[PDB]
Amino acid sequence: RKVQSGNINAAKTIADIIRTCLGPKSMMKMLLDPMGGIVMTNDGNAILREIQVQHPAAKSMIEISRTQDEEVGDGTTSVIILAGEMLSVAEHFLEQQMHPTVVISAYRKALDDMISTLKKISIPVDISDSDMMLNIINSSITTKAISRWSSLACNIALDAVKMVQFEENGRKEIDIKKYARVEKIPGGIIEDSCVLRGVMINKDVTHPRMRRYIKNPRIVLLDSSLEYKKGESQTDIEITREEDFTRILQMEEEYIQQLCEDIIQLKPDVVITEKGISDLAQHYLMRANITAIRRVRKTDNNRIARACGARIVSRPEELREDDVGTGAGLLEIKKIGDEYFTFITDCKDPKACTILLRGASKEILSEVERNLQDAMQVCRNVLLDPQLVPGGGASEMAVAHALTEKSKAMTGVEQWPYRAVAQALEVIPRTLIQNCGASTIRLLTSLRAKHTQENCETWGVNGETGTLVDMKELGIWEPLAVKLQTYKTAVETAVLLLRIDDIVSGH
Amino acid sequence: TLLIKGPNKHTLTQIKDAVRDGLRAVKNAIDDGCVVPGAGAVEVAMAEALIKHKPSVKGRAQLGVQAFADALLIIPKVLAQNSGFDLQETLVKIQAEHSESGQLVGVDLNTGEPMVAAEVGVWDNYCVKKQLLHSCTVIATNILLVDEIMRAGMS
Amino acid sequence: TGETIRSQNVMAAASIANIVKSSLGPVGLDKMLVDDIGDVTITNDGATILKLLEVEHPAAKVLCELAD
Amino acid sequence: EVARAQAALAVNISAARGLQDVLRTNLGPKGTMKMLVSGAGDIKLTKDGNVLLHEMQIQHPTASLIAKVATAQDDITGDGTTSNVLIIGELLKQAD
Amino acid sequence: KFGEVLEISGKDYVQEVTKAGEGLWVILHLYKQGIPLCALINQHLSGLARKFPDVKFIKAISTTCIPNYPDRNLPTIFVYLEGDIKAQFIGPLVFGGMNLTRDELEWKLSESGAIMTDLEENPKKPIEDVLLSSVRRSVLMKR
Amino acid sequence: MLKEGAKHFSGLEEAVYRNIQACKELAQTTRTAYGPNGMNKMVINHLEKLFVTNDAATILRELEVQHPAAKMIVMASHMQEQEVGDG
Ligand SMILES: Nc1ncnc2c1ncn2[C@@H]1O[C@H](COP(=O)(O)OP(=O)(O)O)[C@@H](O)[C@H]1O
Ligand SMILES: Nc1ncnc2c1ncn2[C@@H]1O[C@H](COP(=O)(O)OP(=O)(O)O)[C@@H](O)[C@H]1O
Repeated sequence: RKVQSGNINAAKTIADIIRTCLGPKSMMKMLLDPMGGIVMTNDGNAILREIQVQHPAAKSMIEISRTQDEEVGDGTTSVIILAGEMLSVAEHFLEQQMHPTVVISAYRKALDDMISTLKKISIPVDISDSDMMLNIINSSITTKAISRWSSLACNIALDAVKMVQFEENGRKEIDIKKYARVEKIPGGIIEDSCVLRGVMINKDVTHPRMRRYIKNPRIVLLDSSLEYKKGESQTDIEITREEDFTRILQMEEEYIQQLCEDIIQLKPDVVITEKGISDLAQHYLMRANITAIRRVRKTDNNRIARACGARIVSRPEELREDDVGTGAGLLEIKKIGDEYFTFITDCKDPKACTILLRGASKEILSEVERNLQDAMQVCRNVLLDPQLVPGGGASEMAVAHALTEKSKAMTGVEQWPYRAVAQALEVIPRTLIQNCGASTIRLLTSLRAKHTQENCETWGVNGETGTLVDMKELGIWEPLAVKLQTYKTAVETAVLLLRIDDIVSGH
Repeated sequence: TLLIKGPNKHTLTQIKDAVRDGLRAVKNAIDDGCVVPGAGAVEVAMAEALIKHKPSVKGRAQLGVQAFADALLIIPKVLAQNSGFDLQETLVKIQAEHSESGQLVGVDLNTGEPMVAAEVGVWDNYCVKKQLLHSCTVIATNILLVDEIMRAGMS
Repeated sequence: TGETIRSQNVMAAASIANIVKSSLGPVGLDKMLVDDIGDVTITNDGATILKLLEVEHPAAKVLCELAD
Repeated sequence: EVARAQAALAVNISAARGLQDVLRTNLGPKGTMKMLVSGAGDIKLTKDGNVLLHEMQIQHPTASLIAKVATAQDDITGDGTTSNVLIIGELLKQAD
Repeated sequence: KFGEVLEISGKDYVQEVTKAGEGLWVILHLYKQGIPLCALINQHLSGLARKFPDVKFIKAISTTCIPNYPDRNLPTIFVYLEGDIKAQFIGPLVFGGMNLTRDELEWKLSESGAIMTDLEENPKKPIEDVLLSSVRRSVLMKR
Repeated sequence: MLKEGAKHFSGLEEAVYRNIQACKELAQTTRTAYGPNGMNKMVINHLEKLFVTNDAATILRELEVQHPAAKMIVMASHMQEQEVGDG
């Protein structure tokens, strides 16, 4: 029994790195470069990403933390600390007789009891009014950021969140990552950011000749199968001589005539094209009562695949009679600013609005981007479950007390690991007290003696002074799903690290 | 055009840098309308106001107030050391002169006697002292919060 | 020679057999395998361990061949 | 890999005291000038604070970072890079 | 004309300066046994050759060029054309350790500049400082 | 230690020592002349002819010094030579 010890040693070594980086009064780490550089930062994720280890358990924990940060976005630091504490309090004390069997059942029972206690303590909330949501967002975002234009940004983010939801059918699916981006354009007053349809068009449309103005037509986008290819599936035609180049014009004319005879009744406009631009064929194409655009990047592809819904397949002609393009859509090339902008309004797949902000340099861009990101993340974490829990260090004490009471009432045989895993939940209050700068023994004793009278479970420790205060007068609340996900991830990591036998090599 | 000549060496660049610093100081002294005296007559009054007339009564705050006030008397000591005199004698002389009179007493670089810098011609700026204090506070703040220094990184 | 290489083969067989010993039955621990690259595979099946394992001994090779 | 002590603050205070003791004899009109020569024997006389801090070979990374931070805040006012490291060093010594 | 990776000895390294035409950007990888970085580089090149068959990739065991070498000849890559050196690389510091996934192709496209497929984006870059960034932000806000 | 790289022996104590000893050693190889006397010195550089001179101008024009205190005087010497005749 030496592999588990070597695994928990590396686990505790990894966990004892970013332990003093929690709370408003956190420390700052510094990393030196081998060439002669030094960078100081207080971000645990940056230190975890810039680290290089060699143990498989450390890499697995890093991957788990990265997955937890990418899936949720809040609560990717205390998981490793809790896992290391549970390991050091369980395996480093209850493995002298070598019995790795009842520990898994004890962990499962403790997880079930913690889930039941956290579910039987939540309070309901209403989502009718908007002032309470804004107040909750402002209270949860007051961490380490500027305070000057946070109200307007949070209001715009809440409006975008309430407007981007449309995929409801019983499962409540919310997607804002690949469904709402950010646009930037300098010039003008900074007090005009709002929401708009948002079309990724800058300098892609090129009209050498002056034609008619676009008012409110019916644009029906097709596919991208008109480049430097050899045809459909045979090599009968190849772009090699000028005769083939001038026959390509007649071929495209015949193709557009076949398309018009097939399924052209709303008169589309521009079409997606990757290759194909000249000074003679483009004139004939424009004269053929059709237009074509080029210069398409990944952003335009994502926009036409999300908002419009354009797919990629080997089928340019003969499509569905009612595929895309259903509704009156205006496309006026406005001259506001200095670049060409399109405002495709009222078309297919609505509720896909983006933001419109006019700042200045790149600092304003970065700050509004991070503000929108954190506000949208907070709104998504809050709207996912209308249940709040008083954080700060009040629910963990009640959970530990309930677990101890259940263990004393059941009077079982495996009560020692249960008590060990129940008493290993007071790490966050101890760390907060240590970061505040006070006694970690007398304060803990007072908090333990206070959480046992009658109806007292909202008394936590202030993160700025170092005294016990009720949560009903401060205003520190956390969502419910985040704590459950954190506990489940910690339990799964402990189970995975506890079920490791021998390690060998292979192919 | 400010045409300058030199004896064909590298001191011409030094003279150009000196005249550029002088022009910058003149431009800084023309944008505002308030000029406070210098010659080490502002740190003494600041320390006397921070030590005596305490804003509040707290030992924890005083433990830092005393350290911040004791670090502002290094400029006159360094000036007296570089001028060629003592360090504590001139200091206590200036202290007694400021406690008996009550005016801005400067430092003399000729005889080491306490004199008034408001009648000779020594002047200074306004925003320069504020910027220096802000920079010193920013530097001294983000230093004591250093926990541990690990050896990692690749880029 | 003679009685030495036989003892060596017996020791090698015992060492290669004392690996899948703690994985018999439905109640067993997991085993991690590395391909000397960076990826790890966690499995508790005896067949998967015997199939994904490096060998260098002739007796062990013929034993793995007979098992397959 | 594993370090849980207070040697970082100690070496920081040591580097700050060294940087304060290195540059401290260039205050007042009665100071001493300095010379710099290394590239093809180019004699360059200087006495300023930013000009010296911008053209030096410091072997300590913390002192180099402190000098860079001090020089980055010199484009605000006229000349304020001098008479700054002494007060910072005194405050750091008092804090230590 | 080339899309596979083969093992050469010493004759190909000399005949490549005469067999190449129209400026063939050949690449040679010094493979070392017992290092996973070489295996990762080979696995990446196995896909990079199929992604762009307009160039040539070859691998050679670090034992031909200067056989009397200690442990300083670190495994790297060498890009050649007709007999000119275009800033060769050495050491794993330029790659980024064992955390390389999509930076080698970006560096190759930046060094070549002829088959750029809209890959002019900037890398992630190392972590920034908390003091210099704050100073720059304060300067931008004051002015 | 903090600024230099074990190249020069400069600090807060070499001023009243090396800056004077360098000039003393530079001037000690010059007091042998100055006056109507026969103290010829041979000069061997690149001509490979072995010629003896008496004036200090050709002696200083061939000697290569690697010290700033010794180089601070050759400039004044050249200035005096360009100004008036002797000296
Ligand atoms: N005003 C406050 N009063 C009490 N506790 C606070 C206060 N502000 C922050 N905290 C506590 O500090 C902790 C900060 O955690 P955080 O570092 O954000 O976790 P993560 O790094 O996983 O996002 C929170 O758990 C919260 O309970
Ligand atoms: N005429 C003067 N008489 C006495 N002290 C002076 C005089 N001019 C400047 N000082 C002193 O020099 C110090 C600043 O000198 P220095 O660091 O060289 O910056 P600056 O060149 O801007 O004066 C001030 O603290 C001031 O007390």
